[PDB]
Amino acid sequence: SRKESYSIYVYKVLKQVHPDTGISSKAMGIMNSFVNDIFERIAGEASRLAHYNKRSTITSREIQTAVRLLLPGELAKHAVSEGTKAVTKYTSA
Amino acid sequence: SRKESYSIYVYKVLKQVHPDTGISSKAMGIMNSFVNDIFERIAGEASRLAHYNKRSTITSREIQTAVRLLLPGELAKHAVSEGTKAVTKYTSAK
Amino acid sequence: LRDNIQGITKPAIRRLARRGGVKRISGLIYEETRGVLKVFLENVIRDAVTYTEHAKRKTVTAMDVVYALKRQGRTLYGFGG
Amino acid sequence: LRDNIQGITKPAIRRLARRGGVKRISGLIYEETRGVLKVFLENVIRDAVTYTEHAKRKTVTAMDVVYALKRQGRTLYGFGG
Amino acid sequence: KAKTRSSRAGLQFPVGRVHRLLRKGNYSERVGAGAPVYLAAVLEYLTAEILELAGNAARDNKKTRIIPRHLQLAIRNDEELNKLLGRVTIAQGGVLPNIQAVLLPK
Amino acid sequence: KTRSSRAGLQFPVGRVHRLLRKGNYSERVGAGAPVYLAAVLEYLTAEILELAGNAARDNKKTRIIPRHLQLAIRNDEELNKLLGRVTIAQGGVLPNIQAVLLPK
Amino acid sequence: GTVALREIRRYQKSTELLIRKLPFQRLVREIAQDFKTDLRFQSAAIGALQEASEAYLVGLFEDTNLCAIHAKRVTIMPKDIQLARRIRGER
Amino acid sequence: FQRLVREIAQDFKTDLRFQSAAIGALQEASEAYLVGLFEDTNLCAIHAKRVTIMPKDIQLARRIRGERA
DNA sequence: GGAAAACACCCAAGACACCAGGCACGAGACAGAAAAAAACAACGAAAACGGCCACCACCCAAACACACCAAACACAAGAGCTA
DNA sequence: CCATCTTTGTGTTTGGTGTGTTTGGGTGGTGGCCGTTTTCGTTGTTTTTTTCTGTCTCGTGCCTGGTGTCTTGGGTGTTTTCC
Repeated sequence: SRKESYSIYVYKVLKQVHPDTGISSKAMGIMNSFVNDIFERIAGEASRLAHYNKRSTITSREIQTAVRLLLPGELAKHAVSEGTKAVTKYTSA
Repeated sequence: SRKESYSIYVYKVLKQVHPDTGISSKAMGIMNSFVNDIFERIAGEASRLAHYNKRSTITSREIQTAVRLLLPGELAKHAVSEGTKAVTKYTSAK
Repeated sequence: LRDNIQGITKPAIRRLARRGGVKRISGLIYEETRGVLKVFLENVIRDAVTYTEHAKRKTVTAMDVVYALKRQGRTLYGFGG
Repeated sequence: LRDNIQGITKPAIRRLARRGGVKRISGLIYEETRGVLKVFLENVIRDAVTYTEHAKRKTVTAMDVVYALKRQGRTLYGFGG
Repeated sequence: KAKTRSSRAGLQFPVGRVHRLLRKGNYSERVGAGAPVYLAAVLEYLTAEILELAGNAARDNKKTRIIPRHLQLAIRNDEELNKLLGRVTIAQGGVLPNIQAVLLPK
Repeated sequence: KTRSSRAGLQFPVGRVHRLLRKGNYSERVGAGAPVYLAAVLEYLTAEILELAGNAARDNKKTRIIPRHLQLAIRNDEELNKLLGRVTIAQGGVLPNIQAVLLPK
Repeated sequence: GTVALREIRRYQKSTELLIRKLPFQRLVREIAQDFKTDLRFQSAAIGALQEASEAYLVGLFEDTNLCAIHAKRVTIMPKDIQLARRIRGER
Repeated sequence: FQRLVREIAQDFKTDLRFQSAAIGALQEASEAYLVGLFEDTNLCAIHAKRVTIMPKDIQLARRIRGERA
């Protein structure tokens, strides 16, 4: 049928970090579930923040603060830096 | 900008169940927080469960199933029975 | 079906304890472990069967069981979601 | 404000342990209770601070605190939640 | 005369208010008619049970004022209510009196 | 032409934007939110796949197995702190014996 | 004592399921029967139930081993089971 | 306790005013957490055939609760 | 149809439980010390509200290429036996 | 435990298409900004108060050594019941 998956993009980042390493289908499903879970957590918390401040728009800010809210330690800092760099690279292109 | 609250209805049901007992303003705040929290829990579970079945409507069935999912034990059965009684009473009138 | 929980054999409980790093096992551990497993299975199966009943289905699918364990704070990776 | 972790005095933490039904108190436990209280306060204060910073405010209100606590599965009733 | 839905269904809780909060609380584009009635009935039953047990617990304490202490007593002394409200802390509720059996002297 | 190429990302920005729009979170979604979310997802998946590839290399294996993913998750303080309440199917447990139980 | 450490090392290095499939399947069907009759079951749901129950039991046994270690013992007891369950919050 | 809360909050960003209700909520949450932890630690001490709680019971209670990794 | 594994039975060995003893360490009370608490006033950073004004995202409509299915052949490491 | 000859079944790549992502323009309002008010949060001073800190004596709870026994562990052959 038409089921969506993150297979191609995970393959791209895998060959980016490890060109000579493969991955099993069960691990592929695990990666898809992980990406979906993290997406759901961040998006739901960002929506909750938007609901708190009586706002109707999700911008980069609430996503950033959700990232700091969820991810612990250095992880969150590096994710915030990477997202900010992606945002300015998109805006300057 | 008068913030809404459930104070009057909580006082009404308390006077219904205990005519000779009053309630402190702090206990009113706790009861308001409890009612609000239960509202958010049931509404969020119903919205999720509706999103699972690709449905756009929260009906009495979704609320009933959320109540069965959340409330533990006899509380669920009593709440479901009284809710069904309320629904059929509303449907029998207009 | 009558008295089937005893089908979870004593060496199976031994292997599960060995996975957890347990060196010595008392003889009364097995019945309590069986009771705990029964309670956990009942708790998960109740929510899973409620999810099936709401959807007007007659078969329990993997997605319902995943959703139900996730609702119990026991999120499962590898079976959809 | 300089090292006021000692403000959580020994009779106070003794009272807190006493409410839990504890009869005897070791002499070395007080630093451990101060440490775990510092850790818990650190986490909740951090979450409240970033909640306030997202709201473009300079004063932490009770709503941010109750929100942060409820997000950690420690829902508090009675403060406008 | 435009009769309220609460009076039509025989409820004390406001059907219109919970309907508005469900419609405005970003769940789904459209909301069925029976859902606010059902939710208000469930909320009514729960607050009736909690307030009943709290009034009874106050009555054993020879008090006419419901305080957070009586609410905490009512919640923690009922098994299913303790199961439902497991992860909540009642402000100014205190702790139930519990002393262990082997903790006591002989 | 694609927003992913403009943002220098491999994850599909349009897919995240569509999921946010039809996911019933808010009425409107800004342009920077899907880019930020895609960047966060890519960084997290790159980190966990890097640790999984390191674990697979240490185990002399060429295909990543869910065992390797379990090892990579449990050997990282930040990742297992994030994923404390997650049980990996066919992942097993981390090998750990207590100090006092070893023989004498 | 030696074969205890051999079993610990073997099972902690292995990844296959340790609960036998058919008794667990019959147990799941027997438990689910008393909630609703004529119930069908997908195989993947049974496998997910088996994996989740095995992970939960492994975690419970690890915490129970910690409790047994606390009392200067090496043998786990039922009182360790209810101590771990009580502290973890199950009833 | 208010000074301690201000000391912890100072480490992230200064000039942060703290409403009395926020400080009271923080105090109530901290007392509830400490009372629950001491109940669990008393259970741990009772399990080890002791009536005096030790820091090792605190660490074990936090370990099994999942708060400490 | 097939075969790997639970299960009953019999010896053995060693950790748990109880007793006894000793030590040390919190508990209890008196005395001295601290500073928390309540009342009260001042200054002002900043929060809530209001009014204005504009850039940003939704909506329709047309278009084309990335991502899906079908289908093909490759090759990682699992099977048993060696050392 | 790793290693090699041989198997295999599942990972990887490639063609066709259709659906989903991309471009163009137009509208309406959500939200950014500024300015004013005024509530409340902090910071400072004084007295009563009550608790906190320190020191001395000592009662009993925690820790350690010895015995033994009974409880569990190990090996074996079989049937059976899971695959």
